[PDB]
Amino acid sequence: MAPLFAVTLYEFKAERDDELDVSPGENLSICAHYDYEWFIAKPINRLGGPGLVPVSYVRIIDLMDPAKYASVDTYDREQVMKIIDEFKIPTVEQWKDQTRRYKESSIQIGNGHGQSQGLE
Amino acid sequence: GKFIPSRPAPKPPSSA
Repeated sequence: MAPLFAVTLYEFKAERDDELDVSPGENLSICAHYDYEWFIAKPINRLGGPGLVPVSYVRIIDLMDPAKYASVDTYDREQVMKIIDEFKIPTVEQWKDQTRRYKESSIQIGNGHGQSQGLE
Repeated sequence: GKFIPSRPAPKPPSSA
């Protein structure tokens, strides 16, 4: 799938080590979903680690067209479903296995460099 | 994985 991004619309404070506090108006990076109820969003601004945030506390959008999926109803299991299905977003389990196997020793490419923007 | 959200799915701010 493509590097989709989600934006928090409500302040969701973490509860356990498997949860990450978020605020309304923040930028999070989606990694996977869970039964179309929970979404795996990570911090983009600050630096800490991946957590867990419900779809009812986030808004699926696109860095290319954030105004396209800005009207969508994440709450509606139907809408969120078509989105996750269309974009072909991986699930939590799939994400865990992917990262686990990806971290292991295998073929890869050293070439490649990425960085974060910075203005004002 | 440590990412098993077995918790319930919360609803949006509305009068159900």
